[PDB]
Amino acid sequence: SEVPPLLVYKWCQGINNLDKVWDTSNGECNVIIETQLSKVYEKIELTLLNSLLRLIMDHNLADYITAKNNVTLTYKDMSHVNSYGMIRGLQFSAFVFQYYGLILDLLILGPQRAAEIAGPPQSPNDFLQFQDRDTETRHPIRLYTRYIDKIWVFLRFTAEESRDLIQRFLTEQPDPNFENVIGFKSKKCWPRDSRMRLMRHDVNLGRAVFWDLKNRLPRSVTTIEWDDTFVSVYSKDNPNLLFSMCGFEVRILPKCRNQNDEFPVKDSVWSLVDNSTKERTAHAFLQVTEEDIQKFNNRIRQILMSSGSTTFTKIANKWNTALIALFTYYREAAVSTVNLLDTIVKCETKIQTRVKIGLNSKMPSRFPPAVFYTPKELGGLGMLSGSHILIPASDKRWCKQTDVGITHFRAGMSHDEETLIPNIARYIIPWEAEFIDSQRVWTEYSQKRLEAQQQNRRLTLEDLEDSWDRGLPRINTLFQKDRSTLSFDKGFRARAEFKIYQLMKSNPFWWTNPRHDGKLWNLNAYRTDVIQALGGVETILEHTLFKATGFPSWEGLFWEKSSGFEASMQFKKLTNAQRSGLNQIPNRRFTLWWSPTINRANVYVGFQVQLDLTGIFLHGKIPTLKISLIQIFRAHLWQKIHESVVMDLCQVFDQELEALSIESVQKETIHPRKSYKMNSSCADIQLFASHKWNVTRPSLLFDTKDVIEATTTNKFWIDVQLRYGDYDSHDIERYVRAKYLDYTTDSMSLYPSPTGLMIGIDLAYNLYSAYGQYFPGLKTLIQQAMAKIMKANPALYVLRERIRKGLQLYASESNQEFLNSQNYSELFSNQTQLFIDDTNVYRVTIHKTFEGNLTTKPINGAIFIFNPRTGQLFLKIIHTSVWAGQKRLGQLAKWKTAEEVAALIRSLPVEEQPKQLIVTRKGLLDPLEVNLVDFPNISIRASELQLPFQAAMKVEKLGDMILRATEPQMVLFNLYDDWLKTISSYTAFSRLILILRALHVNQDKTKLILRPDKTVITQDHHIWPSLTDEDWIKVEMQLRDLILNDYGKKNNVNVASLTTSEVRDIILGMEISAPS
Amino acid sequence: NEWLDPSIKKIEWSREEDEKLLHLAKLMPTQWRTIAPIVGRTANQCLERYQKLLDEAEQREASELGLTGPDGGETRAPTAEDVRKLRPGEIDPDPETKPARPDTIDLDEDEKEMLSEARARLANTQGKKAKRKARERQQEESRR
Amino acid sequence: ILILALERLREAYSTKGRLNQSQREELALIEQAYDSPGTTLERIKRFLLTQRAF
Amino acid sequence: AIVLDASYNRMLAGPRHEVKAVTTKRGRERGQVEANEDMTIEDMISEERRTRGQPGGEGLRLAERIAKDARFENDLEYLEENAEWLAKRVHKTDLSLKNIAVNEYQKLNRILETCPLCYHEDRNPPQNLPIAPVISLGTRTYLTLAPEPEINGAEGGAVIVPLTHHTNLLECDDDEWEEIRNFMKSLTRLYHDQGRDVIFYENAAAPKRRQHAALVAVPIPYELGDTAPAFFREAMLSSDEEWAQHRKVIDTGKKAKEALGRMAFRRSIAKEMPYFHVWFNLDGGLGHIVEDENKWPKGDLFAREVIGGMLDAEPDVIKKQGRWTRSDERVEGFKKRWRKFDWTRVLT
RNA sequence: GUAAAAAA
Ligand SMILES: [Zn+2]
Repeated sequence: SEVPPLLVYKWCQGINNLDKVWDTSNGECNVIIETQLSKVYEKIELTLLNSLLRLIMDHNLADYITAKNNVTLTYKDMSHVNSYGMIRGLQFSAFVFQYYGLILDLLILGPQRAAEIAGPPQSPNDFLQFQDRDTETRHPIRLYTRYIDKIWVFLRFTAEESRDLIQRFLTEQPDPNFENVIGFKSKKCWPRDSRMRLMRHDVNLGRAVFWDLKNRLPRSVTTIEWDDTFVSVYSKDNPNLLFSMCGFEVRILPKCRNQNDEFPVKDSVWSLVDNSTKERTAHAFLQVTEEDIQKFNNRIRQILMSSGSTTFTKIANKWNTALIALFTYYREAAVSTVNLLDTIVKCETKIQTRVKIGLNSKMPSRFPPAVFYTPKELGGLGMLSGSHILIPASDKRWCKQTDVGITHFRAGMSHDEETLIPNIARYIIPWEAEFIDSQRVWTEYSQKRLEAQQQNRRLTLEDLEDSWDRGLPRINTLFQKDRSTLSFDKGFRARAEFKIYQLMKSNPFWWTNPRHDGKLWNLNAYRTDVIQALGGVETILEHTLFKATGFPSWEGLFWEKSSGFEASMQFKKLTNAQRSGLNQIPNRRFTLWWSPTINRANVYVGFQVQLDLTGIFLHGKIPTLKISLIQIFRAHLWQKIHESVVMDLCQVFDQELEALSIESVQKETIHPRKSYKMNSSCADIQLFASHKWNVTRPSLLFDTKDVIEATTTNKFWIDVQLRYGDYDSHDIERYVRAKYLDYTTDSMSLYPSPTGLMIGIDLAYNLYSAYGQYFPGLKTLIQQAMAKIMKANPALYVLRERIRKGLQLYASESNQEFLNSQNYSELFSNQTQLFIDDTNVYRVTIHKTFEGNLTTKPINGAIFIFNPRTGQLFLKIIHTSVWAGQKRLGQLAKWKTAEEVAALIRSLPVEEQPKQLIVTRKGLLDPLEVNLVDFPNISIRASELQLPFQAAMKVEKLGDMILRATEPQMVLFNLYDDWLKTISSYTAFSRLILILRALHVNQDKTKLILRPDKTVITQDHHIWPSLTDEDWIKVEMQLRDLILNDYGKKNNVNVASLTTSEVRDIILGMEISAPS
Repeated sequence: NEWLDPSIKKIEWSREEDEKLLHLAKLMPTQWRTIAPIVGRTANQCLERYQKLLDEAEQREASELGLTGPDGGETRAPTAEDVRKLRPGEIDPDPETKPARPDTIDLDEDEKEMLSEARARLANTQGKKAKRKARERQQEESRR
Repeated sequence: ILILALERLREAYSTKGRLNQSQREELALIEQAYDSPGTTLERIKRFLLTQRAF
Repeated sequence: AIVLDASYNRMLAGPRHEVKAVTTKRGRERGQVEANEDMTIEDMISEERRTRGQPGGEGLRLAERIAKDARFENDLEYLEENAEWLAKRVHKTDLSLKNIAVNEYQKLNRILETCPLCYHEDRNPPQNLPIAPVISLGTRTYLTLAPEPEINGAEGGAVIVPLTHHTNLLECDDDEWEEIRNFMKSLTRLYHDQGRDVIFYENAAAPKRRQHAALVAVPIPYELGDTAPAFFREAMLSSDEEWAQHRKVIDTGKKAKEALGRMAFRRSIAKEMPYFHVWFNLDGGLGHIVEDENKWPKGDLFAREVIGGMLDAEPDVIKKQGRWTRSDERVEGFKKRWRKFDWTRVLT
């Protein structure tokens, strides 16, 4: 029925609700004796156990159980037969011991008092209640409980009974020399005034009650030991009542004994109410026992000792389980106990130290609480906290690069409050609130079900929404999967208590059952507040390597699971050290992801080193980071990035001599390692002026205040400086200004000229900035050029792909930017782009047999290829003869389409090979991409636009020749007719999209609008009828409002509410959310 | 432990052994791992003999009462060992206590490989360094 | 009752990376008991009636 | 040997410009390769293009390097001192790479032949039809029944399955998904005329088994049709790793209501991850990334357990996995019940 | 394959 905290709570309530329990007017005393039955399992006699089990059950079952206890135990080369004592590792051992302990309970209580405490058989008592008050007060033993082999007895003695009992005890064992106090037991965890120095009478009564119970038990079966026993006496002199139960130190103080008029209200004290007069008659103070503080410390010790060799994430998960089980078990007692909180702080420090040593053998000054406590979705370890960790605003700083430039924010600088990592002690509800809330939520749910069946409707989530994570057990447990087997599952708490004898793996959640109690905690609020206290996702991803990987949004980021090298590779027969390294590969993933915030001088103070072939400064030895960075910048990728950037900029300069009046552009090639030389620099690009230019003052690229100096100049340089910025230093504007000033005012640097501009690129954060002089044209030209470069450079594409493969990240279809409105406008640049469509290729039609069955008979298709810059339409006609005799037909349709597209690119000459390809289907990317491995300068992307090449097939002549095709064919058509000569390619493409979507939405009205007069004739080598400009725009408007009306009648949306851009989006093929 | 140890008596039980077995099974009930060293047989031997003695006395009680007719019909109730005779699709729980099954004329391939590997493993005595030293002694002899 | 028992043994196997021979055969016995619950019940009751040495 | 193109091994695609023949005698005769550390735009881009989609990935490649290293100590001093040689990748010989290709061919051929839902035009009738008896067949998907035994109270369940033997309905195509939506609409209308609500689910929880990706339609009565998100929420919150890498429940219905339209499911989950998804609407529902292969139930046991828990059922009927048959009387009965709503019929 | 002229 109850969790052990609820058992402790009920024991406090039963003590408080006994008759006159705090009354000490007539000299009556109260005794709690807790003790342990010593060596019970060891001293069980198997013949006697067979007799007692034969009493309660079938003799075959009893004989099975005792024969099962008589076995041979082996450990390595040792063996013996167990012939005396029970085996606690059998599955039914908890049952057998609870029955045996019940017989021992009968021995301790006596049959009559046991019958009174248990109540009549037909109407048994509730726990710690009696039938009536005289039955309660008949006998000195008021409360009894046994928890496996721990027993607690609450006795109430009158003065006469106490005198008789102490008289008999001192008659048997006489000792006047005042060592019963110097040998007694008391609680050293409570205050001294919560206790006191002891007294002769109370001490004699305690040892005398212990003596009486020990006289009740026969030593051959079991005894109770004074070193196992704690006794507390509440008298007129000691107004306190002490006991421990299942981890909780409990001190009860009556309100009639408290010495203060008012009470400091605590969230950590139980207020024991009388169940008759209904006022709070006592206080219960709870602490955690030092034995349990030691148990938690040993559990963290076990984690560390077995976890020198495993991952940071498994270490964090084990810490999380330990901490959440500790706090959700103890709750108020945990925050009351001062030694437990110090232990938690020390253990959290040890866990983070383990992660630090596994990252680098030398201790740092400061890792961020960001890297430790960021949730696992953002690549953090996801640790919980039971301490108070300061989050500095130096960690909360973050910047952002937009087309305007760089924006800097210091989150937290709204307030002077210390942002802290939150505490699950604040996020978990106390036990008293849990019990009251459990009562009210189950009454509420029963009533809500009553009105639901009254009005004869459905229960809704809005009904069962407020009462969701509440109760003991939970409404959640009403909604879990199995419930019949749960009705038949009995004894699960005792079963777990004995599961320690069957399994090596200790359960920190031994006390609760998710199948029965349900999950008694929730950390959604904790995780949101952890993100907000860390400073937001943007601040966290400023700490991480999210900028360098080139992903749009942190939503839709998925981390691939990487642990299965145990099953995958142990067939190689690895060494202990080898499989430890394989177990710690997830650590290279974590280290690479959190790399910008780790190797910082402020973190690892010391003599920095420099990574070979790069310009990365390494602060301390982080070997997994070094290995990953070598795998990324292998094959001289740093210098090759510098070379590709210089080549692209010189290509832009070569195409813009006439625009900037540049006589010639020079490409210096004397220094191949100046890119990752960081002491000084030479120049990369040289500009020779055809005419004397007036340049501006030295300023940043995005500065709008140009002060053109009167100094005339003729010779210029452009210097590209690469960078791998850490989190402390990734301000590329400040870096470029400082390095430019130093490299110009320092004489070991030899620029070839006295005018120039320096562009610097931060690779770790995907940033760039420039500083220097400007003659007119530089700011706009370099802006467009560098935007296109860092969105388009293939060396940077290789770098981004390598970082993605080394993090093993995947993304949802908020993926790399497909075709949209912006790149829809950007089709019509100088680059040769080309659409590939394949949805019309593999066509199958349903044919009805003479049996009535359906056959998916294939017909011919056509690979569609469309150059929009020239309005060219290649068609590749594929036949049923090709489709014959193949399995996995759609898959090999995609693979064939890739094969013949690659064949056409092979047949194409170098001057006519396309720069960029756009595929309509997103499934074509892998086959086309691997067949264009041979042509990697081709950039292949996908389209989010659903263009109507279905309607292009639906054109009459093309469909007719596809139907009349017998062999494969390859033909070429024109789609712009003469609109290339009449109008712009932009307007021609817009008209083409309009007419093709009109043919998509209908055919009869489309062709009627295209041919409203029979005088208009479509000639041979043109596909569309010849019209004038006014006739063409009239047909355009007619098809536009036809498509708009069809969309309106299909989606029940008014036509007039759509803007021009929205109408363009329906015309293109996009989907827009409803404006209402 | 249950069959091949040379201290295991597989001869028929004497009358003193039977009296000791019944007397101890009355004293320490169903405790066969305890009973077996005192009797002197294995626990499975003691248990199987004890149930055989009980079934024999049951059959002699039935024969003395004469509930059944002539011993030439099919009206006899099956024995305890007959009920314990395996179902189609029932596993023996104590094949280590059952005696050994003789080799067939044609062995199967697992058994030929088992015999070959037994011979090789019994013959082998050396470790890897000792084997390399013998190999390099021969190679140095030939090189010289 | 049997499904509860087998679920308890399987969750004793729940978080296990490397399995030894007895662990793999106990998983196999559990899935055989899942596939043939009646046969397992007859075998269990036969063991409870008959076996006294383990 | 027998075609074996890049589609069958993506590393069988043109020249390998990342490799370099080893100068030693064993590098001549065995055929080891090494790293081509002087490589360009072309070479690097071709390498990444060929090596996306590899099982394991860069973690598995570093694992292979460690498994080769016999002097390997799991020690930071060792890792720092041997960082260069450990960082150096390992590239397989073309013989082993062809062994990989022929191994995946044999496994894929066995799976493709044994799969009870594939449809190909190669083998003769009556083997051309799948083991699942086809009822209504669109241009590139079709529909059959759920196998016996079914969950009592949810009888008459269907499966919508494409012709293409995918592993994900995120791998499925746009027109496949459109006529899957049409099948979903038709089944929703059919079950609303039946008086019951319907839910749909995809069990992509074991992508390494390469099952045929099918969308199961389960009909449930009205009140638990209202309370179904609570059951599936509880099961996906309790049935996986407690300290999960991602969010335990991703609400595609909530994203669709915010602004993703139909495209919430297909634009919310990466196609390379193992998942389970349940639709209550036509545009949404909610799903889960399966991160603990041991703790997650095997096969379709998760959805069978949840559906039985709503519709309180015999646990034997729950954990009895369905088995397909070719000739099936209740398939004939469901067809003679289904033929009213069939948009494939009104297309034909 | 890393650490001595019809039986990795
Ligand atoms: Zn299939």
